[PDB]
Amino acid sequence: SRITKFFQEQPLEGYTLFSHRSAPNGFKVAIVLSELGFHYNTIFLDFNLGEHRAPEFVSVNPNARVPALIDHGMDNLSIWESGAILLHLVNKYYKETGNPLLWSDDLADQSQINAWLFFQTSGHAPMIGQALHFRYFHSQKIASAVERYTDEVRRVYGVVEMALAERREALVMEFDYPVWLVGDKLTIADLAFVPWNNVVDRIGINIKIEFPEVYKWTKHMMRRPAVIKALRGE
Amino acid sequence: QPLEGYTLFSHRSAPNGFKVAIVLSELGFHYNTIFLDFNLGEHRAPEFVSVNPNARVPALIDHGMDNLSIWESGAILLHLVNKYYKETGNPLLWSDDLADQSQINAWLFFQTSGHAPMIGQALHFRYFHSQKIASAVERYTDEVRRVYGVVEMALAERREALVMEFDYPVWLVGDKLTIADLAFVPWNNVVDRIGINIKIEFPEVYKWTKHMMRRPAVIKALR
Ligand SMILES: CCCCCCSC[C@H](NC(=O)CC[C@H]([NH3+])C(=O)O)C(=O)NCC(=O)O
Ligand SMILES: N[C@@H](CCC(=O)N[C@@H](CS)C(=O)NCC(=O)O)C(=O)O
Repeated sequence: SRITKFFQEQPLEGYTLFSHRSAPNGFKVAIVLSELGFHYNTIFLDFNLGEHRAPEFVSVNPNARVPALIDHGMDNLSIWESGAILLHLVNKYYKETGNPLLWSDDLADQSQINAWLFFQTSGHAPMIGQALHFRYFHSQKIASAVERYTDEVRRVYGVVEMALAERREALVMEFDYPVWLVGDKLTIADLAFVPWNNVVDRIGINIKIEFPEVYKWTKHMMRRPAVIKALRGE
Repeated sequence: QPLEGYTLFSHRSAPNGFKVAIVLSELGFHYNTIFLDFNLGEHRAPEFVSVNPNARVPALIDHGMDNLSIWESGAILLHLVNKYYKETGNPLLWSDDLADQSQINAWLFFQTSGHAPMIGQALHFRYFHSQKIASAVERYTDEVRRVYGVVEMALAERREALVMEFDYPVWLVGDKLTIADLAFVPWNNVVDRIGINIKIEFPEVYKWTKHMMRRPAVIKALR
């Protein structure tokens, strides 16, 4: 059944990405796969058709959510949770080339990158998701719930904004030059937010004017080829 | 600030904080805990924000590494196991196998982003929101139960494989206790606050938690 069929005709090389057209978390992985130069195909599951129920899938991700990545080169190794997939990809790239692209070979920087990465996947993403749920998909309207989560999303961007502003000032103590969260270079730490930054408007957040720094940062990332490519569907 | 050891910034009721205490004492690392009084706003003090930009606990200062600061319980555990392993050559609560590390990371991210937050939201609507709203409560309590189902199904599959090769301890990854299992511990003990009876609703999870709650380092940390 499309899914069962795929699992009977998998490739020996590359990666297969399970995602959704409205899954920022899914595009997050596509972005990273793109940036790292990994060849992949994407399967956009249809939950309404019950594809996530497909036992073959629940084997790839016991959670039955997207994204999930099968690393075909490593004996169809399976990885679920966008953050685990991210750490796996950069680790693999670094060990195959000696170049920590979007990562770092130094433990200290890695822990900072992980700090941000966990913060985005467990503090930014979930809060944005709850704001969308109550403002649009809940069985009834609860304004206090929508405000709670909407405020937290703002609070979180406050944190990022402040970190980007400081990284900026430091460079001044040597105006539109790219500034980043860790090691003054682009990392998965930065990339992990791009996808979500593009949907926060839907809960009333206007990055352009609410968070000057965040805006310039998300704009620098959004102009990246790999980022536009991934976002288009390549 | 010491030149050796670790300073753990937590809060007496933060399960994420004890998650760090547990891993820390389990790996034999020496540490002192600094319980923040959120009433005074010590988590928002500029002194503490320089450590955790998010202004929340847990936060950890690694004195041996020039007072390197780590925030986010997930990032902290990865740092501690990576550090313990680079020092001893023994992947305690971790793994030398990359495929297993990815799996350990999977569960870890799942717990920190799909378990702890949901449990936290159930608590909020059942006890702290400006108004009682059943649907909001049911939403998160159901999701917390859906998650325990995932864990349950995995421990059951793990026990099945064991039996081939019985209250023997089974684990999420590599048939050895890892930070993936310990991550759920602190929270496992509080789901009773939202109506989930682990013993009854999730048998395997129950045994799995007994084993962790019984461990020495765990007890020492849970104080
Ligand atoms: C921006 C839109 C609103 C929020 C949706 C988030 S993307 C799709 C969602 N996936 C996730 O939430 C993944 C979370 C997981 N913690 C990860 O980081 O991989 C899913 O599969 N769906 C859950 C389900 O179908 O039950
Ligand atoms: N870094 C942790 C954060 C855990 C967390 O949010 N802990 C709560 C304690 S229950 C906290 O700091 N609360 C302070 C507040 O809400 O102001 C994680 O996301 O894994």
